[PDB]
Amino acid sequence: KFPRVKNWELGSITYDTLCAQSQQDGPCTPRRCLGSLVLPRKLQTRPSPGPPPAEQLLSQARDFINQYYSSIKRSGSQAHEERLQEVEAEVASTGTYHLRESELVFGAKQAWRNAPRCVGRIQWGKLQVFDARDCSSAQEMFTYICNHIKYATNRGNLRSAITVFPQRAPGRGDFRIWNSQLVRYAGYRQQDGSVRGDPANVEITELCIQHGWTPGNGRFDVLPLLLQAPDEAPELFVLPPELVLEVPLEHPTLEWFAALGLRWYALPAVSNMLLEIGGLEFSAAPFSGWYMSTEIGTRNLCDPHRYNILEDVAVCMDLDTRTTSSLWKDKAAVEINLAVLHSFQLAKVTIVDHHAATVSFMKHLDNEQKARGGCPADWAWIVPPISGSLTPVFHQEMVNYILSPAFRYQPDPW
Amino acid sequence: GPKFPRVKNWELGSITYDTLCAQSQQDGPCTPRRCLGSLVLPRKLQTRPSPGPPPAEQLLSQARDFINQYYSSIKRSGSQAHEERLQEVEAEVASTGTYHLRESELVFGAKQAWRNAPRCVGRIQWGKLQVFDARDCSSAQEMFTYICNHIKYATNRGNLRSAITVFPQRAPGRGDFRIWNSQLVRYAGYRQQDGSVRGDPANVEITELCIQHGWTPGNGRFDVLPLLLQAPDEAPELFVLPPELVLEVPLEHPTLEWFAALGLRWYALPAVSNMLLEIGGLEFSAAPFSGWYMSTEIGTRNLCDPHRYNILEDVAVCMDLDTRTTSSLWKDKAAVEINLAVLHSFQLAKVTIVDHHAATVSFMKHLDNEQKARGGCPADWAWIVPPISGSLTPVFHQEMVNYILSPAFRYQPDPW
Ligand code: HEM
Ligand code: HEM
Ligand SMILES: N=C(NCCC[C@H](N)C(=O)O)N[N+](=O)[O-]
Ligand SMILES: N=C(NCCC[C@H](N)C(=O)O)N[N+](=O)[O-]
Ligand SMILES: [Zn+2]
Repeated sequence: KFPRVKNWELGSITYDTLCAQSQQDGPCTPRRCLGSLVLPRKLQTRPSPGPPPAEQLLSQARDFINQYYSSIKRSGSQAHEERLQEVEAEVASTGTYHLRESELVFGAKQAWRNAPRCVGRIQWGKLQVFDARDCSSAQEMFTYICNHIKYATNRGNLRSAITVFPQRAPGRGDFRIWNSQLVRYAGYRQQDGSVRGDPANVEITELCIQHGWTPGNGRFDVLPLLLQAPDEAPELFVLPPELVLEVPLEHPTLEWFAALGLRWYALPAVSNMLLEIGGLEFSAAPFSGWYMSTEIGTRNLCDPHRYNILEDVAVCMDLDTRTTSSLWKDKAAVEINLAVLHSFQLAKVTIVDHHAATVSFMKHLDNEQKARGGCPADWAWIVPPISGSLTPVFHQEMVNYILSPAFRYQPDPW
Repeated sequence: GPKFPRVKNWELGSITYDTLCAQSQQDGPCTPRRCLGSLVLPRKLQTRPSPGPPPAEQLLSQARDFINQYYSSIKRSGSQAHEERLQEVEAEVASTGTYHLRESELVFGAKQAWRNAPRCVGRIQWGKLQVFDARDCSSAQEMFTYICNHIKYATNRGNLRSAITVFPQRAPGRGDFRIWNSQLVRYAGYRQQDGSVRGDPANVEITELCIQHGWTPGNGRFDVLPLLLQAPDEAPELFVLPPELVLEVPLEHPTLEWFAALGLRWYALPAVSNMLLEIGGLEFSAAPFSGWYMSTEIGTRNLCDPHRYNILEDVAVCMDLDTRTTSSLWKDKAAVEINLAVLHSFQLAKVTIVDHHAATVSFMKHLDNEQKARGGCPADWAWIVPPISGSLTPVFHQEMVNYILSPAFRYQPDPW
């Protein structure tokens, strides 16, 4: 029933009762655990050519509406009762319904709060929500996106934000941002399969070129955006350079580091995930906050399938790359992460290190235990890619489950 | 696609399907509603003491499954010998309520148990285990002799060899053979007046139990604990391991000359001794096993965990780092040097050890071998990925499926 949750560093115990509120199934079963899998095999967000089962939708809507009125301490009030009737009325006559801006703001904050893989949830209550449901063209999407970036960047003093475009509708195409993030570096396939730039963005870089983009030939060329309005081909838009803040990477004491010519953008803005609230689905809702240093210094720059700069830094450090036992990889990774933190701090751009971030998450777990009786969390994504057990979250048991409102993965539009 | 879990490796972009999980005969802690994969001790396998003899119907099915596994491994499934063995087991259980394994069945079962352990990253060595049969043991004193022989053979003066010693299985309404200590070699943990602990905080309870049973405690930070061995229906007996048999390694650093002055050290032989080995329904409550250490076990967990020796701050201070702010990455830097020291020192003393890079690379080979041999490999991601430099190793980028296969090693309640 209710799982016992233990923290092995402190010996403390809690019981997660919130998990009983989950209504959506994960990938695990008593026979085998699939918790380490990145994407679902079925829990996707299948096509929307037909109207979602009124019965199903209506139960999800009532539940969300109930959540909303409880949040404003007006449960069972007159407004609550009437809002429910409104929702009932709209679904029965049209097969769908619409949220009020206040409910949308509450829903977006709750989705972030419920995101099991996010370690920055202590900030969940501070989110600027831009209502972009009044959008009817790719060109208008571009304007909203540019305004999101300017606001979020704030000259280095990053502010969390999300822009919500029109919801999905039966039998009609979705509004979609093809890019995986608003700002990404190009990846050009060259010679013998090798790649100049970010290997993770090969497919999108090619699609952009296919749609008329004049490619560059550098390692850090910011990609243009491919925005798509319902049932229309995606359109190409180049982001004004002055809008895209970047940070030149240098090291506090290693004079030669800057000579590597490395850099990274200041704004992390996932733009290909789906936001679900009360049964309604928002296929284009880019969100952003600020980077945790390991995302850049460890994963983006050191992953074998990414920039893979470990060996270069090791050679410049004149380390012994002859054997694993010298821990040259470990030493290089630490300096690279140090350079990232040093550079962002020098450029006066917001960023948080993995120690500070995990400490804040533990506080978040405590806050949620008192407030809701639990907190859905995915251990493999919460524990940092380097120095895992050196952080507090490593020693904390976690229960993972799906709560709604939620952010979910969805098929690539092409 | 295939009606089995699809598993992806994000570094290579390759895919595999796990069909071996279909063989699982025991449920884990997860459900479609929520994942409990991160729990260290979810009340599942937990071999809680089940005194009164087990349901002849349950044991029989488990026994039949194991016998089928054994005959399959030697390619004689369905043979006359196979059907005769099945008859023998069913008859023995019918008259006595339990049954016994043949020598070769025990050897096969013990290796399979290791092969099946989801939390072990050193499984590429599973086929080379030395299995010591101690099922004739009849006293606590004899358990000590068997244990000392295990330590001598396994240690082999620095060139470690994997081994396991199996004592008598649990019997109908009779006391179990039990080793009270968590490992054959462990450092004492002494509770101080101010509330702190000198030594290893993880062993405070066992240390106090040893004292309660007549052990005269020391006062060091690295005192090797004595063994509390228990024979059927008897109070446990205390035995001190001869120092010459317990090989230890003083820690020093390759370039930081002052590290040696810290007086740190660790023992060479990791030997978990409180787990239960289950084979075909039969339960071996005392069956210690050992191989060799992966460097992060010592350098990262044992030495740097907050609830263990917790030496991070001391080393950072020696390196003159800024321990006042997280962004200086003082914890990360100290940890790296501590791990290098462990590797350097074991190499210097010629004691077998494997770094986390070499170990994870070998585990990837094991996964590839097992994909072909059994169609999958149960693995606990959180335990397989190392505690430092996680994504710098290949296993981090490999998805994994976790499930319970038998034979298996399971946790069991403390005897006290
Ligand atoms: C304020 C600073 C924030 C920090 C430091 C932060 C940090 C992180 C980290 C480290 C991850 C995992 C990244 C990876 O391994 O790819 C993550 C994932 C995630 N975060 Fe946060 N986050 C923040 C703000 C936000 C905001 C504003 C939202 C949404 C409104 C959000 C939603 C999520 C979601 C949905 C994921 C999972 C993405 C995926 O599945 O790939 N985060 N976050
Ligand atoms: C040959 C070298 C070996 C290496 C390098 C190795 C390494 C490891 C590591 C790193 C762990 C996790 C440690 C922890 O986080 O507490 C582990 C766990 C485990 N290993 Fe291996 N192992 C080896 C040999 C063995 C042998 C010989 C057996 C048994 C025949 C074995 C059975 C297990 C089991 C059952 C666990 C889980 C224990 C628990 O749940 O606490 N290992 N091993
Ligand atoms: N910090 C955030 N990260 C989302 C994923 C970014 C990705 N790891 C990368 O580009 O490295 N989100 N946020 O703050 O909104
Ligand atoms: N390597 C092994 N590890 C098992 C657990 C040992 C524990 N982490 C510690 O003492 O640090 N076993 N083995 O080799 O048999
Ligand atoms: Zn699970």
